[PDB]
Amino acid sequence: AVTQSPRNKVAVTGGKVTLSCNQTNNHNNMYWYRQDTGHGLRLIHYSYGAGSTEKGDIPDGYKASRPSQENFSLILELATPSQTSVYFCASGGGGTLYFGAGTRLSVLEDLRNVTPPKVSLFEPSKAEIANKQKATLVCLARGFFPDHVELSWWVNGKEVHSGVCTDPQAYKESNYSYCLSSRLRVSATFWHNPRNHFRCQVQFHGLSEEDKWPEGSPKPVTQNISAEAWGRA
Amino acid sequence: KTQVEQSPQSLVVRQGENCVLQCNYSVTPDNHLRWYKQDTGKGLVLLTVLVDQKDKTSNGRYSATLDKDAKHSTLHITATLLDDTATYFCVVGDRGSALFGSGTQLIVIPYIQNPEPAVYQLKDPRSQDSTLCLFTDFDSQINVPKTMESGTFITDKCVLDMKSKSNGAIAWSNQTSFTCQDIFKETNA
Ligand SMILES: *[C@@H]1O[C@H](CO[C@@H]2O[C@@H](C)[C@@H](O)[C@@H](O)[C@@H]2O)[C@@H](O[C@@H]2O[C@H](CO)[C@@H](O[C@@H]3O[C@H](CO[C@H]4O[C@H](CO)[C@@H](O)[C@H](O)[C@@H]4O)[C@@H](O)[C@H](O)[C@@H]3O)[C@H](O)[C@H]2NC(C)=O)[C@H](O)[C@H]1NC(C)=O
Ligand SMILES: *[C@@H]1O[C@H](CO)[C@@H](O)[C@H](O)[C@H]1NC(C)=O
Repeated sequence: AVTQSPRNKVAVTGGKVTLSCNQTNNHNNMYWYRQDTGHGLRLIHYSYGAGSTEKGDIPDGYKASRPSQENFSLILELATPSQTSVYFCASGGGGTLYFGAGTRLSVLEDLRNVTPPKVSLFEPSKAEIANKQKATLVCLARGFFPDHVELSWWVNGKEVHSGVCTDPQAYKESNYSYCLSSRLRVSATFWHNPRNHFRCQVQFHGLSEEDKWPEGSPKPVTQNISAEAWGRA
Repeated sequence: KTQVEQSPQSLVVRQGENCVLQCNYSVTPDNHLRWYKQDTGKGLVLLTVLVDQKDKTSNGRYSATLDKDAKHSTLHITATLLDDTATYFCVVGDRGSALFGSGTQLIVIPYIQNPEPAVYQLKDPRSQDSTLCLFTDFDSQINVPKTMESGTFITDKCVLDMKSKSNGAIAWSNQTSFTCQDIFKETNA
């Protein structure tokens, strides 16, 4: 009932960014916050009803618009690296805040470093299988920038959550390169069955359609990149 | 200068332990004070709302207090679960005047009754000579080493739950020489 779009965005310094919030709660109040480590959430702009907006605590460099009860937009007319953050919108009736899912925004100096991950699936050790009757598969995503990614595991075409541990934050490998790892652990019997299909998927959020890409190499658009393995006896 | 401060800033506690989070503020008006929980990459979830000059609330394993004279609040989590791992925010005031504290990062770690620490080398079949080390099934107090070498990387402990629990860390390197034995300096390589 509170939906933000886009959920991820890469912008260049000096560019324009608009984040939209659409609510179905029929709440009179709406809010735009950003979240930054050491600051919790800080209110940028808010609105007490359709047709008007109010400056929050840190409004500088942002504008807002409330054209209807349902919609509350945050506008960055001239993006700066300082605006790199996670943005949350919320609606409110009677004091309680109902938050959107969050938007990751990266404002970069140029788009040339944006790059999708290389995804590798490392197969279980035979020693682990022999000694513990368990099989840990490890997925490694390397070489990506910025860090707008989601890693998920798919077993037999269905997303799995039990037996999975993913790094909660991507590791900066070098100045313009991140990595992320994850493990899926299954029983030896499950790994040993030829019917079973295992796939690690990384959703990389990158450039959109309107973005200029002046290279011979592939445009780093939003895309899923995966690696897979089949069970074996 | 921030008007809402929280303690502890961070803490790592063993599963089943109780913990107490604290908040104090200098903000006026303070008609309401609320505690929110935020999980890794998630939105915020309201845990309790305190309103009276001296107030006390109960919500399952959560209990909270408010002393508006001292401008002080506490949130008590009884018998922590691994799923309590999150950031807890104190939020003072209402609507456009509400102010968030910087949060308390809580991590809850399990008791491993029978650790069987082992280091395994795994191979990527799509890349010749590409391998990685998996350190697994070690106890919760064990320190996972940070990289002291260029081109080598080691992850932070990640707690996995099969639905038993296992601690794990991963390491990889682009160095011809170094193997799994010298990376994880515990046992069973
Ligand atoms: C959050 O709360 C802390 C702790 O303050 C206490 O708790 C709150 C709820 C109230 O009940 C307070 O009355 C309690 O004191 C606040 O920090 C304190 O702030 C006050 C000012 O409001 C400070 O009082 C000053 O202290 C000066 C001397 O300080 C030095 O010596 C003491 C020795 O005890 C030492 O503790 C301190 O570190 C200094 O080195 C004094 O000259 C001055 O006149 C005044 O009395 C008090 O020192 C602070 N306590 C601490 C431990 O630092 C926060 O300000 C509050 N935050 C918010 C946002 O409200
Ligand atoms: C990647 O996969 C997700 C979940 O499986 C899917 O919903 C999404 O549309 C995919 N992304 C792209 C850009 O294809």
